[PDB]
Amino acid sequence: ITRSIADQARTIRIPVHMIETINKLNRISRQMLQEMGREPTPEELAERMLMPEDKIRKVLKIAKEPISMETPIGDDEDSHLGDFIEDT
DNA sequence: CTTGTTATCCGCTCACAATTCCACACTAATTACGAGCCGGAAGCATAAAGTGTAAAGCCTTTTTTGCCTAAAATGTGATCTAGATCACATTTATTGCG
Repeated sequence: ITRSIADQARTIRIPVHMIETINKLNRISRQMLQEMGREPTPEELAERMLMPEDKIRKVLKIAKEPISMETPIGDDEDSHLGDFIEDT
């Protein structure tokens, strides 16, 4: 059961380490918060990890749902999320 | 007395929101980690036949330039006849009328 939901979980394919890299930076964020009491700035963790600081920000942009289309916005009658995007 | 079909009743699954535009403002949580593995590509220089580009090297043709000068076009001004100019004063000939 940990093999099937290990890849084909979301509606779209998702890598393995891409979801294992999130909780990796989690069990350390509160680790420095329970001691010092301040938010771990992207400077001290840049020396303990293999990620610089710039490219690591674009990684979070990938980790999403992202979002459906047939979802009410304002009119809640005929207006849909995928009905406001112009065509090229 | 027992049996049937029929009528009334209930809860159930079922089908089923319709006055008409716009503006302003606002918004998201969660599956244990570490070591070892094969994967793609970082873009490396290579090298070749093949291709299409990019110097400017004398030829030929066009086009502006300066040229010469033979032949045709161009002022000199004082005198002199054939031309022109105005305004609005007065005189003239047109077709009819009576």
